Amino acid sequence: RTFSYTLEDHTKQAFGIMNELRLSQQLCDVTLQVKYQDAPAAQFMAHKVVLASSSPVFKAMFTMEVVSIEGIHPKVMERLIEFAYTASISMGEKCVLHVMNGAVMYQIDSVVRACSDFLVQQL
Amino acid sequence: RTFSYTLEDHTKQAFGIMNELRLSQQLCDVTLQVKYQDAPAAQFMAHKVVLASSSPVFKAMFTMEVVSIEGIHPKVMERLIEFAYTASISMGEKCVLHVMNGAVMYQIDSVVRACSDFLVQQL
Ligand SMILES: *[C@H]1C(C#N)=C(O)[C@@H](C)[C@@H]2CCc3c(OC)nc(C)nc3[C@@]12C
Ligand SMILES: *[C@H]1C(C#N)=C(O)[C@@H](C)[C@@H]2CCc3c(OC)nc(C)nc3[C@@]12C
Repeated sequence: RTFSYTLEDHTKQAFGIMNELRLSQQLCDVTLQVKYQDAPAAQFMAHKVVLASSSPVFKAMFTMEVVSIEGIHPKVMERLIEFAYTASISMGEKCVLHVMNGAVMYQIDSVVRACSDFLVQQL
Repeated sequence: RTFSYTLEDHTKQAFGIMNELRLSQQLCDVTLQVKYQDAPAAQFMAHKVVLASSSPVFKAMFTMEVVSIEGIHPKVMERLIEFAYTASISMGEKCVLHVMNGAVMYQIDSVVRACSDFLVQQL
């Protein structure tokens, strides 16, 4: 006989700690330098493996590093990184399209679908 | 108004990819060198942030690095790393105690409790 065990919300709890570590800027191996039209420059520290596990684009990119990012608004990038680390994303009704464009850019299909589904309803 | 969205099994899916990356030995930043009485030496590559998010002991340790580990059987370490990356652990009925001792050593309380609860029933 063999004993087997599964903790249901382990992944959720471990992501909570992973998110904590990102805010404390601990164990981070990538710094995203985001520049975009008009908007001020911004830096976001993260863990390559966490981003990679949420975005095929990020996974391709990585398989301390400073990465220059263009063509995406810093606040959009912020919301997508937050999604990677928390499984949740929120945005103002009037910017749903902008977030979708970032999501499409980094192939985060669930966010893409969600924004699309919402925008279809808005007409 | 603000749009908000949550993907339920995102963390589970992202851990699946994180587990994939570990097996492919990609993005890894720690190599655990495990030596124990009689048993042959073993190496385990992992991501510091993933272990850290499952074990307070690992979190303390980290906040490519080779780490020497003693006092724990390699197959026990293997099962705990697998738990960190999959939320699931299995062991032969006759070794539940050994896994518990590793779990206690690395303060993975859910595994500890599970093994304890099972061993209490076994008497
Ligand atoms: C619109 C908005 C609202 N309300 C948000 O929730 C964030 C996510 C948006 C960031 C991107 C953006 C851009 O990018 C070009 N332009 C405008 C006019 N507004 C937004 C935000 C602030
Ligand atoms: C016992 C066992 C079974 N059946 C397992 O499932 C694994 C996890 C054990 C690893 C540790 C261990 C030790 O460690 C000192 N000693 C013995 C005799 N057996 C085990 C395993 C193989």
